[PDB]
Amino acid sequence: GVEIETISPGDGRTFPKKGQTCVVHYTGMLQNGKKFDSSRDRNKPFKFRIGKQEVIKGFEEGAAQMSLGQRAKLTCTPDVAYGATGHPGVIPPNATLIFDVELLNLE
Amino acid sequence: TPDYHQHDMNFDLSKVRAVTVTMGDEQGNVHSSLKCSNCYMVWGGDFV
Amino acid sequence: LLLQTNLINYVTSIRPNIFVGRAEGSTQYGKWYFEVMVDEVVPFLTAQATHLRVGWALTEGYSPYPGGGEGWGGNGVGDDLYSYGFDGLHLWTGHVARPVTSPGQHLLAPEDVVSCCLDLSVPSISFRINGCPVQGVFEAFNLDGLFFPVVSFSAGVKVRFLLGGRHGEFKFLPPPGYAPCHEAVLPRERLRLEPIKEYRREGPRGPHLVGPSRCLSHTDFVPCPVDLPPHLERIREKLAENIHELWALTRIEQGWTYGPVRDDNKRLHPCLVNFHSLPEPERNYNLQMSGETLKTLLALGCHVGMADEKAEDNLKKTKLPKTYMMSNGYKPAPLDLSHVRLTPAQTTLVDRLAENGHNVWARDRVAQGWSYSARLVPYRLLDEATKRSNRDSLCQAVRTLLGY
Amino acid sequence: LMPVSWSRMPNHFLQVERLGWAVQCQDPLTMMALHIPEENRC
Repeated sequence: GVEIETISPGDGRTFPKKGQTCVVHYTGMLQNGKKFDSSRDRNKPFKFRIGKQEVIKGFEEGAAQMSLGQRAKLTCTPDVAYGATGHPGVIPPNATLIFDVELLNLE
Repeated sequence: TPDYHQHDMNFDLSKVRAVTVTMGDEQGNVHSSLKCSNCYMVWGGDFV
Repeated sequence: LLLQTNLINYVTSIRPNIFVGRAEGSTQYGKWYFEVMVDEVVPFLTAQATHLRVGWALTEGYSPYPGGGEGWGGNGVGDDLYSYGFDGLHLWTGHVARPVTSPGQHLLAPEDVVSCCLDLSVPSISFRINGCPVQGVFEAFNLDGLFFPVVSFSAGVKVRFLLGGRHGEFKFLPPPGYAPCHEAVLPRERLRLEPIKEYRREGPRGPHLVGPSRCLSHTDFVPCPVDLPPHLERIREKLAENIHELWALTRIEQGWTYGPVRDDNKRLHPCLVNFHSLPEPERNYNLQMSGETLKTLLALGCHVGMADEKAEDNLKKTKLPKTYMMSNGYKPAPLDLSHVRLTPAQTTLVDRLAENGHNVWARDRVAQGWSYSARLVPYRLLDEATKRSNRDSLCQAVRTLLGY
Repeated sequence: LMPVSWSRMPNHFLQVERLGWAVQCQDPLTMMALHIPEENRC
């Protein structure tokens, strides 16, 4: 249950596949308008590898549907990311998630 | 609602901000008609 | 419960000098149109995104207030009920946003054009992307003042702002019936870009603290025309002929000696004869608007009474500037209404009467569908040149004081 | 309601004719803020 809405056009041809590195210099907010995570503030491009499930499934399946250079708006259902307990101390139980995600390079 | 800052001594219910937002399709047929107001009151003089 | 905190960037708004509003009186057409040019490529410079919005706001904004705000910081246009704007993907009214649909579905990007709309009978605001309509309109406003073309920008922005006939090269054709917005300017100065509600400005010494400025209103932009002794109605032609002396004075300098065919361009005039020799609508032409003026003159509050009676004929005319004589035999010669230096009130009473004349004619022009299109504004707001001719023309009629 | 407050004056502002009558803005600027959530000013 993920929804994707393009914000700026990207390459539209090259898409990430298994066994490939992805760097995501993103920012993240909550459904009510508060943001609880970012990568631009730390000024370090977050990098992760698809296929080994080191990231929440909602995020990876959302990123699988976008191309290089695209900035988009992502919306995860609470059932796909930290369903019942959540991450203690940062996010309340049973909350909707909002992500501002863009991809720098490497497909 | 908190975004309301009308401080006047000549206030009547006509002097209430109210903005109607409507949206439709490309065909022009509407699709919703929302009205935001900064005030939701009645007049006590409308009963006695 | 607690007091959260974070970092917020800064934004500022800029508007032109134009001022459009709708009210009973001179209200133009309620149909205006403009575009704009954007060529900025900085989406994430200094962390947060670069805010960019355009739209309308009424003349009670007070939004700028650089620093704190309501939601997060002293934001720009669209986050209130006194401003309506667009960003590229959302409509902002009351600090809450809703998505829009259009072909392309991308927010403001370099090398793009957005077209706004204004129509104050439906009254509603629409927007148009470079070549396609934006599916969304606002309505049911509460129009009471005027409106600003407003822009919003965070930093690192070099937007070019399009107006029209002055220099703005309209890329696209406005829909049927829309003034290019260059016509509407205060007819007392030039147009320029200034920041709204500024309270600090630079200078040779440095900062300058400026207080609140002044502004017009709906009532101000509306012309309003003002609301028997035998001698009052006895003079009539005597004052009219005295006024009619000047009707050729500078029309001698124009060289218009009683043109029998009304030469509007080749320097001749058809009403340059005596009253009875004049055509039918030429006696009340100089008396009806004067007799009513004298009739209204009591409402002017002036202290006037016809009691001079200095030999009843001592008002001698001034004539004999060479030939100066026509086929009619008029040889215009203004009388001795020259040595009358008026009164402190009369210096303004003549102006007050002149204001009534401009206002009365404004109502007459407004009656025929605002002069039926094809250029006169309310008194005390109009240009400087028009303020010059109307004084001298009415003065000669008013100089008859202490003469009769 | 009282129509008065006391707001501070930032020490640095945003600083800033030809074809198009363009605007001028180069430098960025930012500030720290609070978000007391009961009524939501900032």
